[PDB]
Amino acid sequence: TVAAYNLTWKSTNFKTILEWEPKPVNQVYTVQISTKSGDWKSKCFYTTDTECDLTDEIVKDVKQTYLARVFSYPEPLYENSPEFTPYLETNLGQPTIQSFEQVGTKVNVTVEDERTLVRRNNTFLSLRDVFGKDLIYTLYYWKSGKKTAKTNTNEFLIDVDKGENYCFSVQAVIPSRTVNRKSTDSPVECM
Amino acid sequence: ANAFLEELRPGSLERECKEEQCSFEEAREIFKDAERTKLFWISYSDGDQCASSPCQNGGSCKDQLQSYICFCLPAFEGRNCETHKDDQLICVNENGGCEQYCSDHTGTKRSCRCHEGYSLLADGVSCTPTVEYPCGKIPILE
Amino acid sequence: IVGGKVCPKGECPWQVLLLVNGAQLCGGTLINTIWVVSAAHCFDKIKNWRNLIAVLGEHDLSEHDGDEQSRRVAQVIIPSTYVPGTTNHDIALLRLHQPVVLTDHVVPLCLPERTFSERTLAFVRFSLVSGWGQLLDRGATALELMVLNVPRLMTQDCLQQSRKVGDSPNITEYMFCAGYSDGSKDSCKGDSGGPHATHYRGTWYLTGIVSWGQGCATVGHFGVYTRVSQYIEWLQKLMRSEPRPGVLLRAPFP
Ligand SMILES: CC[C@@H](C)[C@@H](NS(=O)(=O)Cc1ccccc1)C(=O)N[C@@H](CCC(N)=O)C(=O)NCc1ccc(C(=N)N)cc1
Ligand SMILES: *[C@@H]1O[C@H](CO)[C@@H](O)[C@H](O)[C@H]1O
Ligand SMILES: *[C@@H]1O[C@@H](C)[C@@H](O)[C@@H](O)[C@@H]1O
Ligand SMILES: [Ca+2]
Ligand SMILES: [Ca+2]
Ligand SMILES: [Ca+2]
Ligand SMILES: [Ca+2]
Ligand SMILES: [Ca+2]
Ligand SMILES: [Ca+2]
Ligand SMILES: [Ca+2]
Ligand SMILES: [Ca+2]
Ligand SMILES: [Ca+2]
Repeated sequence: TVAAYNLTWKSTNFKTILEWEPKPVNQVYTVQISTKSGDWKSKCFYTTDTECDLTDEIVKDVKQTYLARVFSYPEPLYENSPEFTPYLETNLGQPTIQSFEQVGTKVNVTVEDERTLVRRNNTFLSLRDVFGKDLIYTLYYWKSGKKTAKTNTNEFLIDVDKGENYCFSVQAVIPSRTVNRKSTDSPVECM
Repeated sequence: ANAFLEELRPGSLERECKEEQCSFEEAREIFKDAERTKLFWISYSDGDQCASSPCQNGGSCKDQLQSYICFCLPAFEGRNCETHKDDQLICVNENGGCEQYCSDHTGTKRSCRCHEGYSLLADGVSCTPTVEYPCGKIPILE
Repeated sequence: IVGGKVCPKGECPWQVLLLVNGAQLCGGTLINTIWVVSAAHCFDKIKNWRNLIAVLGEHDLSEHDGDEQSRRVAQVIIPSTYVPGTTNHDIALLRLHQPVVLTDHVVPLCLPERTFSERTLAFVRFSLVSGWGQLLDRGATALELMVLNVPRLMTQDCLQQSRKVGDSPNITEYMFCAGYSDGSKDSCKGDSGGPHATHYRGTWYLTGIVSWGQGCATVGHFGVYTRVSQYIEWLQKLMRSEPRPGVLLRAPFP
């Protein structure tokens, strides 16, 4: 057997999946995840895949720092993964502008508060439910010159010249963050 | 798309990209500006990866740029919700839910057992003492 | 014990105190009214094999009370692979001359089945180590039973995280590491033979024995315990065997 390597975390909106190498040739794998002071919980028992969804475990407390190790079979050979703190590292999905209504000389651009994988009381919590104040959306629009705008909620109330038309784009951003502070730009929409 | 003579008409994102499929050029003609064209074309040309309907067992696919995300039903998990959280009654998975000893079995379901001094209750998972001082228990705390 | 706390009287009921010639020697773990599991190196220099005493229900080496029960050690069984002065196979099964009485202050620790211990218990982050050993490195022993919760590590991490020394002993498949590497908490010399008890779903099991280590709570070092799961069969087979003449008995292993 060959111990796994290059273990990488793939997470977006808390949908977290640990990946690794190489392409299993006579060896099966078993993953274990835990918190610095927790017990080790196994996952993806004897899988032949080089991936493992750990979403259900990490969403139990997105503020914890989980470590993971991949066990290799033909104590067994294993390789530890990088530490993973969901809340501080999960990638923010691509935003989607829900709409925008005009009211005279101002526009109300609304950001769709997408849902996350974090389960809470039989439902999926939204990005706002989780990050609360840590989350802001920035607007990059233009008169169909660049313009920006930031909001602490899921809406933008902006001034626009009557007659002229505008196109819009937004981004999810967790200012405090150091890693993955922004999501990719949402699809462009014009009134 | 480009029908005959329609190009004589100014550009409209609606008639051109919403109401029909618009190439990069048609889009570049509506937006004019390079960056504006590229910011639009990234999402416009990415293609909805949820088309394959990858999410299984009644999951829900949420499209992303060159990827998707599956939101599963309680009893499932895995990139595409292919994992049956009910099909994992083996001993290495949480000791098979057994209180003390677990014994896997080919095909069938695992069986639980207990240490000397204990017995298995009718739930087939728990153990209770059959002596006054079973091993592992702290009297002044029981 | 280093960096631990006192075990409230009665909350460490399987802890055993081993005395040789009335003098303190090592710790132990009672697993049934007749047998005690301890460390093998505790007998490297025993002369009077007829003077080994095992006390249960102990707590405060300074005050006697009726929870105390004494028994002559009738037999000390060490694996035939253990080598005095060394570290591998640091284990010993002791037969008491007379069975001890089970009370609220005297109860055995469960000897788990091999697989259950390797597959489950070994994955319980924390376990309890205790004894009347040194409270400090090269320090003086304790008067009241001390207890400490220590995290377990897989040998690979133990090595990777331990800084190599002048040809120290190998960490074999018959031992495992637990504790911290910052110099805050660990078991110690005088604790040798004491239990490394693991709590799991309402019951405590024997998973290790205080064996060896680089000093006590040395920065960049862990405590090493005998991996008991590796001896379950050895122990049960022996506990079913008939008593041997002398006290010391070297039984083959595997
Ligand atoms: C490479 C040298 C080790 C083998 C040696 N390291 S040491 O630093 O010399 C120990 C030490 C520490 C403090 C004062 C005196 C000695 C060692 O550990 N030797 C064995 C006996 C070998 C025998 N068969 O005679 C020993 O002393 N075991 C008791 C014990 C139990 C628990 C711990 C702990 N939790 N850390 C540490 C030690
Ligand atoms: C559906 O489309 C996605 C695109 O990435 C692909 O990964 C799936 O395999 C397919 O079923
Ligand atoms: C999408 O979300 C998943 C979890 C299920 O609730 C589906 O019914 C829904 O369409
Ligand atoms: Ca057209
Ligand atoms: Ca056209
Ligand atoms: Ca048309
Ligand atoms: Ca239309
Ligand atoms: Ca053109
Ligand atoms: Ca055109
Ligand atoms: Ca054209
Ligand atoms: Ca897409
Ligand atoms: Ca006393």
